[PDB]
Amino acid sequence: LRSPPLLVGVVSDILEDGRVVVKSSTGPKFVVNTSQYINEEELKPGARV
Amino acid sequence: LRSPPLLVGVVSDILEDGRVVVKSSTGPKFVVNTSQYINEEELKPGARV
Amino acid sequence: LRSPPLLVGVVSDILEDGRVVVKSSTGPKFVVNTSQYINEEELKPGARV
Amino acid sequence: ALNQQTLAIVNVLPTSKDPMVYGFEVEEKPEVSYEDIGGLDVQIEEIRE
Amino acid sequence: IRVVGSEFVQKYIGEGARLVREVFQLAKEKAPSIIFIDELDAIAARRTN
Amino acid sequence: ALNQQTLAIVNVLPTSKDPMVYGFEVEEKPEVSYEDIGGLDVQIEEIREAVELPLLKPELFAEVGIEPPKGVLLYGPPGTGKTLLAKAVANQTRATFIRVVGSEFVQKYIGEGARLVREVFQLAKEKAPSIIFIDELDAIAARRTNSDTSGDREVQRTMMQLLAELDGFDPRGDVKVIGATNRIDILDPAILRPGRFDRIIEVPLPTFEGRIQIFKIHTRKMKLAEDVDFKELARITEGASGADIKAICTEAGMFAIREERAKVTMLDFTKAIEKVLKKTTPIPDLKGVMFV
Amino acid sequence: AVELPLLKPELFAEVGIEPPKGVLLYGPPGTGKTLLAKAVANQTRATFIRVVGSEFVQKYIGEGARLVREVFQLAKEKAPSIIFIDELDAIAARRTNSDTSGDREVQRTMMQLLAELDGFDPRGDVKVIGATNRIDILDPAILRPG
Amino acid sequence: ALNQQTLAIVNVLPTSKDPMVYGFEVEEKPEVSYEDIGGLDVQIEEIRE
Amino acid sequence: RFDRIIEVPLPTFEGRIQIFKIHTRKMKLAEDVDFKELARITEGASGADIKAICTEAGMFAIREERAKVTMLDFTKAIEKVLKKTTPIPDLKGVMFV
Amino acid sequence: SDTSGDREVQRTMMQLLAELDGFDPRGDVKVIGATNRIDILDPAILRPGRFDRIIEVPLPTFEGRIQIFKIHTRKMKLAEDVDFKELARITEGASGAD
Ligand SMILES: Nc1ncnc2c1ncn2[C@@H]1O[C@H](COP(=O)(O)OP(=O)(O)OP(=O)(O)O)[C@@H](O)[C@H]1O
Ligand SMILES: Nc1ncnc2c1ncn2[C@@H]1O[C@H](COP(=O)(O)OP(=O)(O)OP(=O)(O)O)[C@@H](O)[C@H]1O
Ligand SMILES: [Mg+2]
Ligand SMILES: [Mg+2]
Ligand SMILES: [Mg+2]
Repeated sequence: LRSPPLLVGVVSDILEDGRVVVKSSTGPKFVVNTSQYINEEELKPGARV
Repeated sequence: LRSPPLLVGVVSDILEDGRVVVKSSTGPKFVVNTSQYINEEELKPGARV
Repeated sequence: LRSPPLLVGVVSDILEDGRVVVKSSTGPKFVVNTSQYINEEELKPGARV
Repeated sequence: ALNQQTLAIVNVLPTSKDPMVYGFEVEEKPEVSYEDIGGLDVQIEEIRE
Repeated sequence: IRVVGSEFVQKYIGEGARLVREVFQLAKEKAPSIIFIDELDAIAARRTN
Repeated sequence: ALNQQTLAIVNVLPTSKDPMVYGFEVEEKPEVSYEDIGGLDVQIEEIREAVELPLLKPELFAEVGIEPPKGVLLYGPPGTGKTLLAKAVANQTRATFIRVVGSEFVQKYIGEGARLVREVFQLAKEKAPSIIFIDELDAIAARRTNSDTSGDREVQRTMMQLLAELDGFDPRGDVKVIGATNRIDILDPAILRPGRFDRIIEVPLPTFEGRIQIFKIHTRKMKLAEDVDFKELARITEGASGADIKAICTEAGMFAIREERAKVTMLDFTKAIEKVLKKTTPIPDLKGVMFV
Repeated sequence: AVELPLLKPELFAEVGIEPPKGVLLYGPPGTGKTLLAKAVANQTRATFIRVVGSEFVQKYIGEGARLVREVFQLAKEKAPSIIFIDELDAIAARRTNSDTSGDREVQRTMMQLLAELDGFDPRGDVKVIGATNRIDILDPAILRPG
Repeated sequence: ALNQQTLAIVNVLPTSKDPMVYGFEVEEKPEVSYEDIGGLDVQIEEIRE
Repeated sequence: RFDRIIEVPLPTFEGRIQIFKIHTRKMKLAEDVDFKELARITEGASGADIKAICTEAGMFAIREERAKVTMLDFTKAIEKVLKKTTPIPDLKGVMFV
Repeated sequence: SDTSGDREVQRTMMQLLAELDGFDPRGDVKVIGATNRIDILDPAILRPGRFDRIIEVPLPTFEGRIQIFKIHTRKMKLAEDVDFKELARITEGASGAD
């Protein structure tokens, strides 16, 4: 899954439910979880993903 | 109701090959083909098709 | 092959790596092959294809 | 509302959802009244005519 | 519908005329309607000779 | 949260911490009060009564009978300090100061964007007392065409969203809306609508008494030897703004370094004014030959 | 004005004054506003940021802002540093009225620029050195020193 | 150049684009050319220099 | 930004004469075209004036069904071009010569 | 300069001067230009090299009016007491549309 092709976005917002609001460069935002070893503590808005 | 939708565009250019170019309201240009009851005699200045 | 649907492109330039740079009307730019029916006499920057 | 499959008007929704005014300032049924006018007493009566 | 007199005229004109046409049209769609026209001094002046 | 493949509403609710605007307050109060600002002095009263008071109490204003302002605009020649005054509001409210630019509201695509305008006012309402300062506006106070097509539509949508909102959360103080504009002749109604505003405060270029106070506060941080007549300098620098009066301080001090003085002197202010004044309008010459 | 507080903040501190926030250069064209700017760049030695004041304003609204916001943020990190913006007459030109989606974009990008310079937002030690072709074609914010 | 569907770098294309109708016309030949070298002779000497 | 600033004004006395040679050469022989005489009549005219005169000399040629340009064609064509372009005024001063 | 209806109307004139001849050849044009008055025309259009023959179109002469008349009469059905000569005398100082 970490294999290409991958779409670049940035974190918009952090929400109270384990998920981060992600605004992709294409357009639309998505509410999706991080990974296990990627945390919301590590992530920050403006953090490129 | 089950009969299809029809994408509106405006005739971009007249080509002398039996094709006609139509700029689609989607954004792109596509080169399209006439029927046996729409002829060049049904094309005028400001042709919405 | 030649039959509809057809897509508007414009030759942005010719590359010597044996590809041609074409700007699609759609968006994506792509480097693409030519055949024996196409001449490089035909090809110039800005040639509709 | 159009059916996304093949596009056809399948539900007529209420007009403009919901109507919008412009030409600012716009005051439909102004909060100022004719008992809000005093001292300009006989002028109330003339504009009513 | 309130039109101010500071929305009237420019030093080459058309936008001043356009918003007058607009509220008249809109008044026509929305009748009963009262078009307030303050303040005649920037679109009404005596004819300099 | 919507199912992008079932088309049923999954979850609800603005949770809104909300990062996209979070960094925009609180500012932990600026270092600039009314004490750190010179005399105006009557227009000082005007801001405190227009802004701070209804904010703690739409109740006392209601009891009275009166209506608090719809919005407050600060207006004047640049360097009086309009955002400087706003820092002062920020220091005496003891609160929230939402920092965002009106340049970021007009954007090139859609419900970035629109949502952002509504976000700035939701944010004010929960963090309250507040106090939204946005910031020197001319661009939410543009003119429409219907339409020159990329610019206008955006500016027209965000203008309606702006004015409607401020009207409707202030019949009465709850969120004070503050702002500024630098030039108000260059614009076509939006904020120059009197149904949307009603308190325009003229921020004047400083009174004869005002100049002295400004000079004073500036030397406070600096070091001096007592010989400096602050009152005299103010006489010369009539027709200037408050910021110029700082530049003259700073420039007097740069001269002091060139003389090898680590305090500032009356000699240094006379020289600093002389630089500024001279560049306007001529000062030396002539004695003749024939005028003797 | 610039090399003295970069290399040595001290003198200004001893007196109790503040350095410059910028320097305005004007004059007649050909007087060496840009030659002197390539000169000073060898001598600052502090990260010379070169942007051109005519690369600003697009068909996009807000995109101009994006660009000013990004140079000032980069300058804070690099500070002391020089932001030399070649044209104050393309993002800082003088108005008459809003007209509409061209002229108006000029004051939109200019509004972004004020703001960052030191309107509310800390500078570090930047030091925007401007330059313009004509003497007057400047906004009153920029004409006023400060 | 990138891969068809996996997207991955396979080639390099020249650094700098796009020469269309911005400088590909390198015409310097007749009939507007040095047909007249008999000017207006002095100005011509200056360009040559 | 340039350095070599070139004013290119109306052709000099000698300058016009040179221009006529190049054009008259393309249009064959003419043993009666005095290039110098042409200049005297045309005193102070652009490079493109001289070329329109040349076009029209060819036209007067074929209206007389000639196969080459002679002096009379140039006279007719110079006469047409200069008349339109833009005629000599006739007030020199009554207080000056 | 500094207008917008009489500065930008010039920056599309300047593209034209300039594809007719210019660095841009020729072709087979031969541009037939037409204007009502030349009192609001730039001198660059007016000079030759492009617009080689500057052809004024006059007001039709006596014989001129007669020719015009009969073109118009030809489409009508007429009487044989119709004498053009007299009519062209009265209508001296007139264009063809009149
Ligand atoms: N009354 C004063 N007391 C102290 N400092 C002052 C005073 N007036 C001006 N200044 C100084 O001048 C600068 C303030 O003017 P500045 O040009 O930043 O702001 P503004 O009036 O909000 O203008 P703009 O219209 O450019 O946004 C600050 O450095 C401030 O310290
Ligand atoms: N004091 C100087 N002494 C020597 N030559 C100089 C000096 N200042 C400038 N020049 C010369 O003038 C040239 C052109 O001016 P320069 O490049 O300094 O532009 P500028 O004043 O910023 O102009 P523009 O208005 O065109 O943006 C330089 O390339 C250099 O040759
Ligand atoms: Mg300000
Ligand atoms: Mg320069
Ligand atoms: Mg040319």
